[PDB]
Amino acid sequence: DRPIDDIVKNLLKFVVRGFYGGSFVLVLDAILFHSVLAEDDLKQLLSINKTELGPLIARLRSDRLISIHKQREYPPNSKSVERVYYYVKYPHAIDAIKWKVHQVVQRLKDDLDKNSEPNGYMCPICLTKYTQLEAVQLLNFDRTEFLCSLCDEPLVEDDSGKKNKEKQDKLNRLMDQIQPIIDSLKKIDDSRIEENTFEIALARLIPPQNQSHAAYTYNPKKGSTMATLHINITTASDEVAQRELQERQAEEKRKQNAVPEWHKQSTIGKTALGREERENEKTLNDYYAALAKKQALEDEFEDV
Amino acid sequence: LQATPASSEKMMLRLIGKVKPQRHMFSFNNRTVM
Amino acid sequence: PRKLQDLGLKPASVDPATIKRQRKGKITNTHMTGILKDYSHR
Amino acid sequence: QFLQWCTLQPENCAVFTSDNKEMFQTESGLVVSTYSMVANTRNRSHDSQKVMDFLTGREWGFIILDEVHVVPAAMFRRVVSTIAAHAKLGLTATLVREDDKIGDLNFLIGPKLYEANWMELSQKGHIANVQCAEVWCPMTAEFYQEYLRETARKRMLLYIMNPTKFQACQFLIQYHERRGDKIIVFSDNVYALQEYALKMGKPFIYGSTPQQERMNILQNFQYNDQINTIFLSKVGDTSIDLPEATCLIQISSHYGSRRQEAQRLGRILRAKRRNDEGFNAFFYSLVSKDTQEMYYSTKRQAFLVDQGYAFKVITHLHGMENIPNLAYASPRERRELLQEVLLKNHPLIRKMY
Ligand SMILES: [Zn+2]
Repeated sequence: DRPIDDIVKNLLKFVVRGFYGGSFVLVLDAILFHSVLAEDDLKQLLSINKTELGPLIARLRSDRLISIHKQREYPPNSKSVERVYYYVKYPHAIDAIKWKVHQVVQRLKDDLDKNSEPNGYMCPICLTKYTQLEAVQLLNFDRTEFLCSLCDEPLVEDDSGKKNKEKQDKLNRLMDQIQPIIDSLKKIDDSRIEENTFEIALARLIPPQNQSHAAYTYNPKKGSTMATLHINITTASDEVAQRELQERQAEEKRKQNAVPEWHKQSTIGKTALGREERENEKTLNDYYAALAKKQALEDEFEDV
Repeated sequence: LQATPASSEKMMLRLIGKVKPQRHMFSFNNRTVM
Repeated sequence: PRKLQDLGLKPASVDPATIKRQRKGKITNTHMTGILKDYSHR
Repeated sequence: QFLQWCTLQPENCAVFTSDNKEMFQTESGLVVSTYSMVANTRNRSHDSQKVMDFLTGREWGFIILDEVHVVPAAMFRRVVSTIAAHAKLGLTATLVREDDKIGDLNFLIGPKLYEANWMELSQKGHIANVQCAEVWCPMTAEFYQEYLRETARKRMLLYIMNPTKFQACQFLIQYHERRGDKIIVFSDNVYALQEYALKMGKPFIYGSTPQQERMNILQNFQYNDQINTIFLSKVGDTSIDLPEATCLIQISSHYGSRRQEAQRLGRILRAKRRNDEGFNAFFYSLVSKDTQEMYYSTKRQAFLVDQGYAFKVITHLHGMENIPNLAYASPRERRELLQEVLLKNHPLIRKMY
């Protein structure tokens, strides 16, 4: 359909396949295929349990991958349950994904900065860290070893900086792995995103089954304070008569503007007001033949 | 063709045939589709 | 939807609701009731 | 009209009426009001008194007196004294009164600056080309006998309700409705208006009609094609908004009022069909023959012949004998109509009380 919709669908499919397990992928692909889904429809499609979908819905709601709609409807049997509708807010979802990956790369840069700090020291007995600044204030009179404040034990060296390049390697091993994500957001930032909602998502849903208990029609409430074309093929012989018909209308236009008979002439002298060629043409046709032979549930309705 | 207005709740399209005339029922869910 | 504008990156989301959002009278012409039509529009 | 034709902001415009009394706060602007409120000698309200003090204490550069023919009245004369205005322009259409005080407007407002030539405007299509006419309705034998043995006040009612005038009005309504014309039938007598409207099945508008019913009837007259005839009393003579009409039938009138005659003619002079070639509006003054209605009718027509209009007499209508239904054709029906017309003439003690 819309190519930008395809790009955001592939982006949402990619982020769940990488950083999330298989059940999360199944839930998000169910929502991306059938754009409007309820709890019963999701359970029927996935054959999933109520307790099984708990952590999955919690994690996709915590990352704003799935938005929830709390609309309740009125089925004919009046045994209505407050069904939740799972859908996707496309600009909210892509903004959440962008913010999450930006915070991840910022945290990785901060971890690289922390590992770029020197090794420091750690006491194996009391399990306490000591920076290189406070190690020098704790060295012995022999100027040979750094002694602990409490245990009075020689400090062993940590590895802050030995694995720092490894973090950079981890940085590298993230970036190509996040390369299809950033390339997708280029076309997203260069194009316009239509902000969808529950009413917008109802224009592109896919029916999960024939008999769905959840009704997709929106029910508004009062008090909540949160043309046709026709052508005429004419043989140009009747059309002249049609002009004559227009002449008839013109004659009517002469009657509408006609001066009344009492206005055009004086009414004084009148009394006061008070209480056969067909056989001939057949013979010509026979003569034509002779000459040719010789020479050769009910509601309101509106008609639209 | 009998069609339902947007003010009504149920969307349904009635078809009338010619020669007993045949009548068909076509109900829909979305107003743009109608 | 708007903190991205603070950090320069373009947000695809329009700002949500949370930021900034909200006789009959008598008739004298009783002889021809049902003949006159209502005109609430021109 | 001020906010449409010229570049005047609504914040410079103020209205002094009963509902609206807020004035413009700028150093200059426009204020529009009525003769009655400005010249009200009665105990007016405090807000209206403050607005009147604002009008009197402000030196105005221009006053526009619409319908200046009512200025020569008793205290409508004083509106030029209570308002200090440098220039006074009186706009009118009917500059005649039955008394001589219409000659006092040169003393009140100023000299008569411009006369519009109504034939010159009609021949250029600016106003409609009306065909003024006066239908002579003869009074019947039993009606004219009662006309002579009666006082003038009852005579006034009795010459209106002659059955020949009913037949003439019905025939003219039918003929001009077949032509597709919007018709206004004027009659100052309220009882005659109601009787004609009930007999002919047409809406009637008079003083006691509610405002919403008047608006509904006028909207049906403007748009619904089944309502092409409206019966109007002296409400239509004065300044009320009406749809465009091309035919007028004057059943009765207020004595020899030339102003009312020209005001009635002015309600068919602005028709939309003036651009159509050969279009003519129609003005009928149905009068009872050999009555005092002839005298008053000639007096009213005396102003329009000064403008140039020629009232052609109509003593015969072609289609009198061949119309399907004639109102009061049988002699017994006419006798019943005649006898119907003749029949017309301490917070605790407060609860116990
Ligand atoms: Zn220690």
